[PDB]
Amino acid sequence: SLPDLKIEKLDEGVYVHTSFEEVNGWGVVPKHGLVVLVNAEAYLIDTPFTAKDTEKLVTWFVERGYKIKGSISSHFHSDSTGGIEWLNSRSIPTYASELTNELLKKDGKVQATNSFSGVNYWLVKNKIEVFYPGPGHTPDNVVVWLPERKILFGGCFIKPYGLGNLGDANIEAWPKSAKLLKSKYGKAKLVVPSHSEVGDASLLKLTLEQAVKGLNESK
Ligand SMILES: Nc1nc(C(=O)O)c(CCc2ccccc2)s1
Ligand SMILES: [Zn+2]
Ligand SMILES: [Zn+2]
Repeated sequence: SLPDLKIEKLDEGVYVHTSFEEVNGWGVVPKHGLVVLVNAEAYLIDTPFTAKDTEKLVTWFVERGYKIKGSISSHFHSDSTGGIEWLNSRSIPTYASELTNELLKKDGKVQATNSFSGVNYWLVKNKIEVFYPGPGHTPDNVVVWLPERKILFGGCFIKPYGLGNLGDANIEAWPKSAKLLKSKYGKAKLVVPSHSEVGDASLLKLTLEQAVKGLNESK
């Protein structure tokens, strides 16, 4: 029924994986994550929704010679974490913030095997950075920065045309978090949202506008 998992080169050593779900009320929702190649190793930036799509994604790269060295989930929702259970089962290291794992635990979900905390975290020193801007889409949302190509993966926090599911959002904090993200990452060449097309740094401004507007609307 749905379109198939898509894998497409974004930049040198950077691929976008897109998986799909049909959500009641929203229609067909694409979900973007990244695969980042460092030498002969691959790192997943968010998992697809399902174990099946995660297995497809991993084997696409294995079959091309890359070893999967780990995955990082940008927040606790299943469009970022759905694949952790399968990855653990393959002894592929999974990473999430401490806050994300606590939210998984509390949601009754399997957690990543490695956790980190703090505002900045190197998944791979000088190549794959994780940054916590503050709460917005969810309390735990982090973003991932790739310094060489200046690519920002913004996950479900980057929401340039509407905020999406607010079930777990903190709309009071989201404009401060987004303003912080915009100042820190305005030099990004590419910004990759979870659910909308890749754009440039202006997606950070659009997200701040959507956050402010959403705060104002709620009064
Ligand atoms: N897996 C899903 N995540 C979200 C989310 O908000 O992150 C969904 C809501 C659909 C939507 C996505 C983007 C903009 C507007 C609406 S569905
Ligand atoms: Zn989410
Ligand atoms: Zn989402």
